[PDB]
Amino acid sequence: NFSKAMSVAKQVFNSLTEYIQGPCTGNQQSLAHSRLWDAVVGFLHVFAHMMMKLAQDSSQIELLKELLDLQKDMVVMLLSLLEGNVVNGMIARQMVDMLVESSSNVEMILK
Repeated sequence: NFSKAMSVAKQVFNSLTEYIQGPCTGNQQSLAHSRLWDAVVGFLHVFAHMMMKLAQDSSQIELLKELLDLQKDMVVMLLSLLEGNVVNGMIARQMVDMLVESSSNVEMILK
């Protein structure tokens, strides 16, 4: 079910991670001017509620472990967009808006 879907989702993030690693100015600017931010917000929203639900069931722990490493693949992609970051950078500022919009889900993630 979600096990095969999350496996594909990791590779989508890993490919996105690979494009910007070894800082490429063009690719970072292209991804900044893209619908990736809303795609992250939806994934963050899914990450928030599903972690709470999956933690209750002891037989569904294996799904949570696969879910957890998927979130690790996302944050690496976000940490790669900050390569070559400058003060008040466009890519940095656009990420701040994305965190603000999904601030409700992040609080549960930290919790």
